[PDB]
Amino acid sequence: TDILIDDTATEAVRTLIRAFPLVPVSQPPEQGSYLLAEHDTVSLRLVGEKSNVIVDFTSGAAQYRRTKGGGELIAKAVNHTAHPTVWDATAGLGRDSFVLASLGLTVTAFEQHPAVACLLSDGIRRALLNPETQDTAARINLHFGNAAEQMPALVKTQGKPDIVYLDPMYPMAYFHRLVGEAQDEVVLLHTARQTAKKRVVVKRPRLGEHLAGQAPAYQYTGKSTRFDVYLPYGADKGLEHH
Amino acid sequence: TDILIDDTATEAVRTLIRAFPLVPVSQPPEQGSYLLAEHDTVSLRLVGEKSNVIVDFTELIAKAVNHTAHPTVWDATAGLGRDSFVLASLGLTVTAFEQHPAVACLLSDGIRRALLNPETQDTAARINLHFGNAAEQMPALVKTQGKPDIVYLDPMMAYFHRLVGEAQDEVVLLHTARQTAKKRVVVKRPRLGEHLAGQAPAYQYTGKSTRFDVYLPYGADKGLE
Repeated sequence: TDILIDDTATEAVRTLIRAFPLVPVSQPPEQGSYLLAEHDTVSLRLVGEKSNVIVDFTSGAAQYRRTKGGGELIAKAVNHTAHPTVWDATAGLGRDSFVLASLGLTVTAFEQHPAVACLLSDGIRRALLNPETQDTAARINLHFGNAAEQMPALVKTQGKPDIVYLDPMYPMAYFHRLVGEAQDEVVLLHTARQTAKKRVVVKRPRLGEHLAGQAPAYQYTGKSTRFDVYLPYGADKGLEHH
Repeated sequence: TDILIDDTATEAVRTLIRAFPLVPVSQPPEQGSYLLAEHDTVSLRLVGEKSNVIVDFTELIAKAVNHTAHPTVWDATAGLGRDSFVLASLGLTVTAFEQHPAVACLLSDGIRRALLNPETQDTAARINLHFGNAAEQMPALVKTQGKPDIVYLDPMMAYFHRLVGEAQDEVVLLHTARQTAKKRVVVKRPRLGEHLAGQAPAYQYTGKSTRFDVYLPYGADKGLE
């Protein structure tokens, strides 16, 4: 991942990007995307295109309170009034991580892609500067790495989270199912079910297929969005309740 | 990737697998795939199914790589090694790159077994496997044994997907290949498939239901070929 560091880039930005395996370039590449560190923001650009992508949680809470269709059921899916800790295994741009943290939950947001993790990190950094989003941003802990591969070690380190939240961005044929995304889904769900203390929550399109082709214990259905909930391995549905 | 090592696994197999970041397991996983090392073979399995995937090696592309010039070829997307073997069959020395641990392990074992087989020994000896991401390993290999004559490629929120997804990986792959090859970068594509990384090639070879877009190294004058 290339990163163009403009002369106006603040010291905060310069220090932040230094923690990511990026490749500083003196000019934009001839093709494709690259990161741009200008002023006090890190953004992602596409050569030849004006529109960019930036993580900005300023209107996050507002956008959430106004969303309909089922996405607003995320709070009930993780049982937010129980004050659970949550590991967001597919953080990406952090939309859901910020929403969860805004409910008062302590979130560990996993993101394995260098560019995306950097974008998210800067978004959290800027969120801490705004008095209206400071408290929430402080409850978001970025974990730069692959969740399936690193959750087991983190469990031994700081204990199991109450909730593991998943929202994959996907919703020779036989061979591809064995080594491709299908297999990755199997491993992610399995690892999440060995990790969560209370539930593994998976966001899905209304008619979306079940993650790893596995049926959940119960679901929270909206019009166009739903949440599949799996109980941790060895949990007795008789004791558990929702 | 999990690997179940049966007690019958030969030392040749036990040695081969040590080159990959595989997770040894005492029993198959609850669900999904895993590698099985039994007797003198490494195979891929799916829990619940009786079948198994194994690499067993027992003219359009020839022109695309201009085999007549007997060029060295680097297969940046080796996979199960089908095209690596074909290229090697033409008498060319091939260096195959594969980044997936399971796929790489399977290919490595197929090459190893092919060497033990008379009718494939000659061809298999011309295939060298390199584990890792091509975009990353090729530059490092260049500084070692030098540039190859040809780099062979055969891969396979919207805006966001294009910037960090497969679209970007394509750009990186082609760019690196064009900086590695000394003569040509050959890309396999379906009959009327779209251009890789959305870039136009210098020329191409259209076959029955397949096509090969050919790019030239950076700073190359097409008029000289």
